[PDB]
Amino acid sequence: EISTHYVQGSHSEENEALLLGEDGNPVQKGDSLKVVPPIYMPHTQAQGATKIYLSNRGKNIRKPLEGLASLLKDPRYEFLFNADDWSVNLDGKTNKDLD
Amino acid sequence: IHGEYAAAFKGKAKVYKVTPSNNELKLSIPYWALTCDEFLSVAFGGLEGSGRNALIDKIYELKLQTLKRQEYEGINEDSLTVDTPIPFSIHKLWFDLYRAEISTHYVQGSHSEENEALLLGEDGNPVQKGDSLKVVPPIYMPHTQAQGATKIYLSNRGKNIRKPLEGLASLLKDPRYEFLFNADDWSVNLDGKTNKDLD
Amino acid sequence: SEIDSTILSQCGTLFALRMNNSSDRNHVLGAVSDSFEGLMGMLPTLRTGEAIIIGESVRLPMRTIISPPPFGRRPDSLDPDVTAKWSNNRVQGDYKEVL
Repeated sequence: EISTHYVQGSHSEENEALLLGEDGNPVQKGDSLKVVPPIYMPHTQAQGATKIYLSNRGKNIRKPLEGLASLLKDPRYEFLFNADDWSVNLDGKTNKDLD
Repeated sequence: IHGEYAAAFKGKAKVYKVTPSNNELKLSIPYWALTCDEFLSVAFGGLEGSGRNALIDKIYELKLQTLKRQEYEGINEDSLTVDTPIPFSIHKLWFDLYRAEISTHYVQGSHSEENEALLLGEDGNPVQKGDSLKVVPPIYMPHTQAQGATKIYLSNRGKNIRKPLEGLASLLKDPRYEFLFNADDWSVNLDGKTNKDLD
Repeated sequence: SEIDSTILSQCGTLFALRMNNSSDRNHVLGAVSDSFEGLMGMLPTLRTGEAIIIGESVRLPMRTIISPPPFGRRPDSLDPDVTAKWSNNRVQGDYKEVL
C-alpha cells in the first residue's frame, strides 16, 4: 500500500521504486522481524524525472495496519505476539507445539 | 476546576495557574509531549482524510530530523514510532505544509523548492519573504502562465488541507494557547532543541 | 445482583456468606430452590468465616464454620502499603532514569 512501482500500469513487486543512496544501496530496505517499514521513492510522473505511479492494489486498511504495527512493538503484548517457545519465525516454524 | 482550593492551602501547596500573578507557577503542557491522536484532536479538530496521513508523515519526518541532530538515549531510526515523546517544531511544520500549498513555482511542470516565484519589490528584494517564528506567510506572484510574460505555474504538490492549516495558524497566534504552543522553558526552536526536557 | 439471573439459578451449590445490602440478598433468595425462612433470615448477621451451604451437594441447608487454613497459608495481594511508604522520610529524587 505504500511502496510504489517503478513503472506505471504494472504493480510488480520486483519493480519497487525505493529511495536509493549515493552509493547505490536503498536508504531503508526494510525488515520483517523488526517493524521498520521500507523507504520508497516519492510518487511523481512529471517530466524531467522517471514516471512513478503508486500501486493500485492497496486497500483502505492503512489505519488498522498502523495500529497492528504499534501493537507489535508494545512490550505489554509479549504473551500474545512474542511467546518464548511459540514464536513463529518468517517461514512458519515453531520450536514447540501446543502439546 | 473552579480554582477554590488555592486559598485553602496558603503556603502548603504549589499552585499551577494559567496566568500567574505574584508567586504561583504557570501550567505548561508542551505539545510534543502528547501522542499523535491527542495532538490531532486538540489542534486540527479531528482530521479523517488523507490529510491526517500527510500530517503523520510530516511529524515523523520532523522527529527523525530532531533525532538526527540531537542525541537521545536508547532511541534510533529503527525503534522510533510517531508517539515517542521527542520534541519537534510546530512552526516549521505549519510553514512547510502551508507554503507547499499557496506559493507558486517559477517553472511549470516541476515544483522544486528552489524555483519559488516570490513577488519581488521594485528595489529587487521580495515584498514578503515570510517568517517561521512569526506566523506571517510569504507573498507569491499570481498564477498566470499566459503569453507575453514569463510562465509561472502554481504548486503541484499541495494537499486539500488549507482550511486546517489556517485554523492551526489562528490557534498559534491565539494568546489563549500559550500553555501548549509557547510553553515557558519547553519551547521548541526551528532545529528542534528546547531549554529543558520532560524530566 | 450483577450476575445474570439465568446463570446463577443453574448453580448446583451456593455458599452464602455475610451479605449486607438488600438487593443481593433478594437476588440470592430468588436464585435458590431450597428456601428455609429461618436459615435465610440470618444472612446479614453472619460472623467472619461462617457460611450457609445450600444445594444438592449436602443433605440439608446447614450453617457451618469453614475450617481455617494452616498458618502461613493465607491469601494476600501484595498491594503497596500506603501508610508505611508515606511514613518514610523523603529522599532526593532522580527523574532522568524515569524519563
